[PDB]
Amino acid sequence: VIPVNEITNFKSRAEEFFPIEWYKDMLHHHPVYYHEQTNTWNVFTYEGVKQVLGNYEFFSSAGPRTTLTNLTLVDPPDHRKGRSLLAAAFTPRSLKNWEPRIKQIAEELVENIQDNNEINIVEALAAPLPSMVIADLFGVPIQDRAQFKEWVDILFQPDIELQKQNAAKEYFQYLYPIVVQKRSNLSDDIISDLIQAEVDGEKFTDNEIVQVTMLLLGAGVETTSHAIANTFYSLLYDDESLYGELRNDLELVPNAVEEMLRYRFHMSRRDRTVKKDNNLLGVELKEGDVVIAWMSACNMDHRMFDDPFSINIHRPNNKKHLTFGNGPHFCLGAPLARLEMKIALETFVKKFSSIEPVEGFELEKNLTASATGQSLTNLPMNVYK
Amino acid sequence: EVIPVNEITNFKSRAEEFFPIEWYKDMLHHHPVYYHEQTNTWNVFTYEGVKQVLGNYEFFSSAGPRTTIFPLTNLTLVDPPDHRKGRSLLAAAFTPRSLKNWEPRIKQIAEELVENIQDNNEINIVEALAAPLPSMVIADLFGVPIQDRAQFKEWVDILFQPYLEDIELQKQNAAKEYFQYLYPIVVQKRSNLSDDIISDLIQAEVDGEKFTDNEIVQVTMLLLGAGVETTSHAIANTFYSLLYDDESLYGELRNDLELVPNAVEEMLRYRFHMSRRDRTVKKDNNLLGVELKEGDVVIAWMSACNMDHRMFDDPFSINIHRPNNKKHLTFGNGPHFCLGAPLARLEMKIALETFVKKFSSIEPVEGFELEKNLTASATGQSLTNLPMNVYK
Ligand code: HEM
Ligand code: HEM
Repeated sequence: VIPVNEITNFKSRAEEFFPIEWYKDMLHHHPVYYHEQTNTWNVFTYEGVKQVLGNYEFFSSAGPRTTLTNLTLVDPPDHRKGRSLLAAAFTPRSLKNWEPRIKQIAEELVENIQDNNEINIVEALAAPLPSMVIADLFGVPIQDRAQFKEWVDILFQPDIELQKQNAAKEYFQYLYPIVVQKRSNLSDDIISDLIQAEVDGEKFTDNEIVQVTMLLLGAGVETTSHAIANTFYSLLYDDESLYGELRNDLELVPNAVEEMLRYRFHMSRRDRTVKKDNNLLGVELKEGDVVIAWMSACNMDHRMFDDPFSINIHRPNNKKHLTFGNGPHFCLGAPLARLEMKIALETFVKKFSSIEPVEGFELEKNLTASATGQSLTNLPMNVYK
Repeated sequence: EVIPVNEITNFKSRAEEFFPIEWYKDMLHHHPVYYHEQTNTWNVFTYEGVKQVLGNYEFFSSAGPRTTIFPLTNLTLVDPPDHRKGRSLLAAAFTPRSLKNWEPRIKQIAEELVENIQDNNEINIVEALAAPLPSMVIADLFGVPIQDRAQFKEWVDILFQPYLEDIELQKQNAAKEYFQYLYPIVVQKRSNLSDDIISDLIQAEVDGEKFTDNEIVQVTMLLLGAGVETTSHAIANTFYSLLYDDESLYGELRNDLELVPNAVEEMLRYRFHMSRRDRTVKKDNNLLGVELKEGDVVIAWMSACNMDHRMFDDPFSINIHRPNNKKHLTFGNGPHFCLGAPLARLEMKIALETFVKKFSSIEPVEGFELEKNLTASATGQSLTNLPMNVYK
């Protein structure tokens, strides 16, 4: 495993939460940057990251160093089978029917919020929504969602390591009978979709489906909670006028969501192992070289995004950011995350006329380590009707 | 505002700086264009990149507040919109005619030095040939009277030959004595045009303008600083390579004397370290693969780009038969290309031919330590002495 912390070498939690100064330095002085201590190549330009992520002919996901069942360590010469099987659960049809179910879960969370005093938007919406939503789309029976939610909070929400292997044991032992039941009772959920999915005649087995669900929870529960929490932090400490714009016209939420993914999702970075000699990045890369594509950095590249260090929900090409990746490994749950963010934002802005930060908030005292870097543990705010 | 290049390299021994082959490898492979935060400089190591920086005057200027060194008279800090006048005036002294007439005069000086070397006994080719030859040669082409060359040689040894505090006052006294001595000579030569560099600088005219007596003396001081020490360095490194690199090279040169030009050109590619010139960015561009803004300083490492496998096949090995050895960038590129390049090539060839023609073989000395015989210089580290045994 690659210790990415040595490449950045931050000396504070708040800097890692929004590494805007490091992004500037690396975009300006080290577009392609070899790090001697980790033996890794680091790319920050939009064109460079797009090459690394998309061009599978030269950059492989299968590699010793990392930062039909596991489609994240496989390349297109075999990736299509696992990709197509998993894509059958995320068709435009399923996404269309998930809007009222996700919208309904968000109503309970927003209707529960009353002002009176300061609220914690992380515990009240940012953290519970992805967990409650993914339990719904999995088809977990309603009477077990509490226990399911508890496992997900231990696994993917920030001795601790022994508590996690007991959660993994309980998860696999509980969900395997569920997958067996659903094969004889096809409902309208993801597990039922993974069962009947067929590619090249092959299908998933019961044991393979349980692993796949564990891959989806790890891929779109914490990252979605992070994006929702950062969206509210930006609505509080970045552009003050943005909230009033969203409430004047609710139709601007999709643009606001897409701009939060470009500007306020840190940090985004995936590795690729070089499979063929080339100088496609401006340096001579040999086979076996590890290249880290920094996407949260390339979303600030002025060669692609005009005025990149400012928030602008009217920038016409905000959707071409690389927070969801590029190429064959493009995020399969990207439309779901976009729907979750829009619904959580729409339902919130429709209720409250204005929001205001809290007096004594210190960013450094409310951050914890996470997969992307640093995540808000809580986010106090005052809300008004 | 001079740039301390030592912080970019940050060597931990003199021997590494004398032949930084491992550092070149890392930078060619991992940092082709390398921004250094402590000096705020861009560093280029690729052959194609260095050729852009050195040659493309439209974007890279020699006139710049920051320089890596320390009108019509100093043509090295000026750009083509004005560089042409000083260049042409100085070029009138280095025509193909003068170079042809300098061969017998340089050949005679090398004979004086080689017959003096004497047969058996270990010799120091730095004291015996590498150091004295460029000083004696440049005095001849300057037209310095024969009875005054001894004092002239001493001034050059203090100013441009490496070796507590007395040095800085000893050097400013040498420059003072130099300018006071040479000004009457230039006045005399205006009425006695001979066949030397000072006579050519007198009769030189560009755009109708000419040099004045005070301006010509400045120019001669620029030539001594530009082609006396660097040439001594190249000759000394050639003999070090003949001793510790390719053992078979000396016997090959003696079988066929016509290979000396190839040997000379390969020593300039392989064993001249370190070469580096600065350029200040005059226009926003991405011609090197990075976003360069106006006012940025770019250092073109030429001794490094001579090891670029994209241009020279098998670049880390000595090969005097490589067909493109002459495309190295040790003499620069573009409008500021070294004006004394044919002279330096002639001096190296003549010093090498005259030596191998006399001695059948050379052998290094038992207890030579490279680290104990190096001193600081303009290019990095220079040999103070180099013992060798000569035979036949
Ligand atoms: C803010 C939310 C999200 C972000 C930033 C995000 C980010 C990413 C990125 C960058 C990739 C590509 C990795 C690479 O190219 O190597 C990816 C892949 C993937 N994502 Fe997401 N994701 C999010 C939400 C979700 C959700 C809600 C799901 C729901 C299932 C999901 C499931 C997946 C899967 C299965 C893959 C692997 C697809 C493949 O490798 O072919 N993600 N994600
Ligand atoms: C091994 C021998 C030599 C080497 C490596 C060498 C190297 C160089 C280089 C690289 C430049 C260009 C620097 C730039 O682009 O800014 C230069 C310029 C110059 N050199 Fe040499 N040189 C050598 C010998 C000589 C000799 C023997 C003379 C005799 C007068 C000489 C006189 C000059 C002059 C006048 C310039 C100015 C050219 C201009 O600015 O247009 N050099 N030298």
